[PDB]
Amino acid sequence: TTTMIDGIRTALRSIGEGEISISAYDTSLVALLKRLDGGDGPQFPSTIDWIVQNQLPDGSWGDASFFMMGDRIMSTLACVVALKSWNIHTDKCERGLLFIQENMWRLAHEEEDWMLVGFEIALPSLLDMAKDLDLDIPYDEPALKAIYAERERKLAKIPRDVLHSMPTTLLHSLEGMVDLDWEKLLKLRCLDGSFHCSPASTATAFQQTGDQKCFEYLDGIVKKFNGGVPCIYPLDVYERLWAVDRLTRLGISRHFTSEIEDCLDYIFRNWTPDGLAHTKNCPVKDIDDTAMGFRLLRLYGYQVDPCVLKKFEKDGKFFCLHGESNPSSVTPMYNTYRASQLKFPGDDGVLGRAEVFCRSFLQDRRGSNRMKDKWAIAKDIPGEVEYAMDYPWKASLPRIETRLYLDQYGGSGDVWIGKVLHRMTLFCNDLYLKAAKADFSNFQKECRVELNGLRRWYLRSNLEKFGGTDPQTTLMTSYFLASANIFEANRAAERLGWARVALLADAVSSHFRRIGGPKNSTSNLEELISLVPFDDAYSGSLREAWKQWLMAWTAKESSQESIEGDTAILLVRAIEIFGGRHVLTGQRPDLWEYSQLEQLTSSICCKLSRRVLAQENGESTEKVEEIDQQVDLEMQELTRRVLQGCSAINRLTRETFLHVVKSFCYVAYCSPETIDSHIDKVIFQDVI
Amino acid sequence: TTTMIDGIRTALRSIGEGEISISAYDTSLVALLKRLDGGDGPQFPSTIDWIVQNQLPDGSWGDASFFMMGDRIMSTLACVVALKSWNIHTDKCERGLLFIQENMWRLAHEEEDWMLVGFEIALPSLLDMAKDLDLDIPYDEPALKAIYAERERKLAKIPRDVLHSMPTTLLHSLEGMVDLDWEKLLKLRCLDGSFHCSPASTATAFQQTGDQKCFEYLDGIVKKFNGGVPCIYPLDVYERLWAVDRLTRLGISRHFTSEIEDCLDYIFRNWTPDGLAHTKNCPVKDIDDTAMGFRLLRLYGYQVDPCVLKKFEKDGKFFCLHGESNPSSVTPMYNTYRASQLKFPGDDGVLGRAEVFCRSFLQDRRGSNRMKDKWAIAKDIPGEVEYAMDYPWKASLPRIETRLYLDQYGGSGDVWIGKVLHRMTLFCNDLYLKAAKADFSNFQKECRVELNGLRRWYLRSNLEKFGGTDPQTTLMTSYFLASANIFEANRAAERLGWARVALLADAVSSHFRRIGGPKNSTSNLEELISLVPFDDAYSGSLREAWKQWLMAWTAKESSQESIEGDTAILLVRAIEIFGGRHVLTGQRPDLWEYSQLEQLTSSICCKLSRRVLAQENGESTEKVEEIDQQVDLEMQELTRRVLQGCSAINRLTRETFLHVVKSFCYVAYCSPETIDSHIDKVIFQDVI
Repeated sequence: TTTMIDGIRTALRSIGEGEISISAYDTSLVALLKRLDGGDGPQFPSTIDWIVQNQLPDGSWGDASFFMMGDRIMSTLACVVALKSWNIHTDKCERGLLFIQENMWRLAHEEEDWMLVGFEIALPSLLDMAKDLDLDIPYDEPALKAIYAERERKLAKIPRDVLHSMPTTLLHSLEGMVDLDWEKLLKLRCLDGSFHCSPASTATAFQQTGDQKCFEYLDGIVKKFNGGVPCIYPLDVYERLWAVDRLTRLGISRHFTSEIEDCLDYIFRNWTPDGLAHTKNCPVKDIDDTAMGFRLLRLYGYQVDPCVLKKFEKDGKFFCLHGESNPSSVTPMYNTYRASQLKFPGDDGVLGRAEVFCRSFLQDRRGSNRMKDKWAIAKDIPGEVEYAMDYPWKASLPRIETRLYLDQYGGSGDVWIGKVLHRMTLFCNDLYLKAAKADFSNFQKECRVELNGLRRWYLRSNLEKFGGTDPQTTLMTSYFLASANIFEANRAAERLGWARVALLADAVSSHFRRIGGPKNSTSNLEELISLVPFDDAYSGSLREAWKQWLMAWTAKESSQESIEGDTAILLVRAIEIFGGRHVLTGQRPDLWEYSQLEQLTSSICCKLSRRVLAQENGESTEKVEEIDQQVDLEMQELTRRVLQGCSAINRLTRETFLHVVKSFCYVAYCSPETIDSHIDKVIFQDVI
Repeated sequence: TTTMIDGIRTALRSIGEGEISISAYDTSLVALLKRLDGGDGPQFPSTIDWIVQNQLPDGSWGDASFFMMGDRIMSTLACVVALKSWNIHTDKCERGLLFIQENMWRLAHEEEDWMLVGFEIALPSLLDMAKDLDLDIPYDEPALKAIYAERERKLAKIPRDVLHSMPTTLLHSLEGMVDLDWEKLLKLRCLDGSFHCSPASTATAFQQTGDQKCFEYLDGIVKKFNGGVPCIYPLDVYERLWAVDRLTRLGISRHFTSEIEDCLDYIFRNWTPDGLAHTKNCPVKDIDDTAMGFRLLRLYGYQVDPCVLKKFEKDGKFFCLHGESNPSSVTPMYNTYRASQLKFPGDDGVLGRAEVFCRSFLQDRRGSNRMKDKWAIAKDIPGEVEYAMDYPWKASLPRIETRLYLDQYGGSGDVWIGKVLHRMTLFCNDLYLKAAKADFSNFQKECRVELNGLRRWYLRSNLEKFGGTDPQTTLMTSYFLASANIFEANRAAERLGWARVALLADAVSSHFRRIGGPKNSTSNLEELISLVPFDDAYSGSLREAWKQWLMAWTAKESSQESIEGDTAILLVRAIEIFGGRHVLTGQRPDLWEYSQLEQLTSSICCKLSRRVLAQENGESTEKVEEIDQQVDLEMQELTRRVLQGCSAINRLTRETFLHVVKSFCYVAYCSPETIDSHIDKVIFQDVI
């Protein structure tokens, strides 16, 4: 119903600097800082109160929806050391210490990459702080020795001055780091004095330098939460992109266009010639957010250039980090290859290079269980990434994608890896499922009835007097092609018109093939168009377009012409007439653009038709590859012409062309045994 | 040009109580009244000044555009007696007296009915007042004895108490009357104390009774003229009707609709259940103004009832005066018979009785020179009244009437008879000629070019492959029928559409007759409609109506049906489509009215078609009279349905039906030898 939509809208108008689950680990360090003015106790007890409030039934601390030793142990350690250092509420320390001691051994049995960032860097400092309290603690553990060895390895791996000159990710986790400067390192924080926007690093920093820039930041965050802090703040750009991405993939973006373009122009104003980070001011930038923003901004008529990607290339390779070549995960390259589809022909080839590198890197590991990310856990990655690597941009239909994603969006059941298991709900909410699924279900139920309506219409016209193989399957497929490009209820007019004239042209093409052609013509077929229920105004235009199509049928005879582009042009003209829209006065650029679009469509149709023709003759595949490249070029070109926010022509008028061409390419790029499958899944196979 | 139109409009918004030429005769009597407060001189010298200003080159007084002894003599008499009674400016009396004396004899040679009202009644009192001055005056004249004898005759003809009880016209001219009461006669003046709204009677009355009601009236009129008074005042209703009558007959009423309906509702508010007079308050009412107002009010959607005419009927006769049966003139009965056309069937038969009585009274005297009125002189009455008695309401076309009237409207060259030769210019102006003629001329020049346009179109279509006798004359007549019902430039769309589909239907009817009928059908004629240049929206509706007409052609075969009403219904539908108008939601009354109109049209067409059919077979004329009555009844009925100001349907939508039916009746009620005549006169024969 609507209430979900309205709540989501109002919550979406209220985009703050961030919405993430409040962490406890960092709060514990916040408690460790005393009162500034030589006070008697800690700086802020609100954190303390928050801590006492949320003692687990097993005394632990952390998200209950999951169970992770490496994180529970650190949360418990930080809490117990904080409260007992300040020597208060010792009973809770006792309550948790039993679980601590009895769980001390489970750590040796963890997963491969489920290893928190600097996890082996804080834990040493953790037990160090502990040995001042020095309770009963089995410090004796080979796991401790292993992480110690890795500590020494990475310590021998890191420089001193490059570390003191070049701002790197290590500044995110510097508290477990020692043996440092405070002036050469002083300037390597963010615009707000935060080091990598992480509160723990800055808190430990202020512990050794009273720069008010850190105090004001922390005070603001603790004064905006009143007990509790996250592990990273803020995440404006991150959530901004990641919400609109869902709302596009969830097929509900039809309603929130205003707020959508609001966050869009925000990102645009904050766009850099160098890349993007989770926040506006973080100097170090990564590739994944950059690519995602690139894709989304292009997809809405914003002029950007992709040579910014020339920073994440590594001399014939690509690595998500700028300066670090570590084995990347699936998601960054996934979004990269995705954004690598909408290439405009006037752009540098870095996009193509990244595309081929990415597809190579992905297709191999696809067959195995390599879909495990190092920094997030979702419901089902493999299916999504597989379909993506399967159905290119030119063969993508919106409804089938949203249907597939309806079982691949996890909602709340996800977690995000950081220094602690955190989760965001602003865009990982679950009411999104209710809204989208209700919408899709009613949409299905509407398509179901209009289907039978069209069925009885088609039977009334006795069109099978010159039918095909069987009218049922083909009429189903035809109406499906229309329904898949337009799902809004208020356009069933254009929907049914499309389907009807499609069936018509099919019938007459069949009849013409069966008799040989227009030399064997006998009947007045320019009246056959009347079989469509006509309005008062929509009559004459259609008959004119129909006679035009017939004249084309005449002229295309005796030659080696194809007969497809004619049909596509007829289709777009008719869809427009049914949409009841005109063009304006027609300054020369306007009709120039129009004719350009039409010529592109006709050419593409002829080309891929001939390709299919050769495909059926067992032709040598190299020819198929040649023709595929050929259609690809003008495909890209047409897309660029449709996606220009500077166009003088209307928008819907543009996307119509896309609808038709995508329909044709799709139906020309799959066996029916998949088409019917998709058909039943989207129509008859019901949700909820 | 426009300036004439704007001046006429602004002058028309300024309708005063009256606009008539200022008389001098009555002013002379006004001068005769002394100062009220025992003053030293006359009451108002402004009249005197006015008099001295306008001494004629022959010393006389009166309109110079005409020369009438009976009036010049009285004006001169009144002036000389006034000025010399007050013994001032005697030289002017001498200057005029020579012409007076030398003209004293011409009076014996006047016209039959060119005899002013009470002319023989004031002249005796005139010479009576003179014999006090008693200058050289040949009182000896047999003409004086004749008018004296008639004085005595009428004095023996008039009663005393009926004259003292019943307000009659004699109260208009009572100054030459003596031997009277002043109380029984006191109440027989108008609402304003004026006796018959004439200033002379009231002035002589105040001379013998100082009723302020007369003083204020006269003061107002002399204070609103500052020297000079008319012979009758005011004339609000008179001019109100007589201006809009012209503006309707002059074919320019298209522009002044606001002010038109303003004066209309004025007359309506002042409408009585008893009749009308020249002014609002005159108790005695006459028939001519009543009938004229009746006609004009009905012609604009105002509900009135005609039993008010039962007052002017004289036991099987009609006489313009209520109570006096004197030999009437042409004009009153003329307007009466005119108003007697738009009879609604639900009305009493007094209209029909008056119609037959009037036509009988008129047709006889038509052949002679009986078109002389007793109270006005115009340019050419006979032609106008003849055409009126020739072309009934059902056979009246607006353009031919306005063209004929363009040579029958005299403009300023007219005079109006009263106690003195007076003239009004508010509605007898001459700039009306400039405006109307310029309009008509440009209209002609537009029709001339669109004619050649349609000619070349008709030739382009090769329609003569199944032509008629000769395309030229018939296509001319067809386009003429359209142009004669619509002359506004902005409707050439509907004009040309009408003409084109008329030619079409003619062609196909011819082809069908020539082959025998739809059994011998061979070609797809429901495509023949495409030969008309179609717009984007106006296409489908026309093809639908065309196929409807064809289906009618099919069904009407093998029967004794006619094939005309179908054509008329097709015509109105097509004219409407070209006009680009719809009906509203269609509450039941709406479509009820619609269907009613359509059924009426079809029936009338069939009936008069069959009548013409019998007419060509030398059928017995009584059958023709029977069928004529038959069409007449439903003709009246249809007219009543069109002329209801209470209709829920639009106006133009209504008058369209009238246009078509009037076209059909007209073309069915005249030899072509008159049609072509009218055609050349209206199109090629140019004005100015």
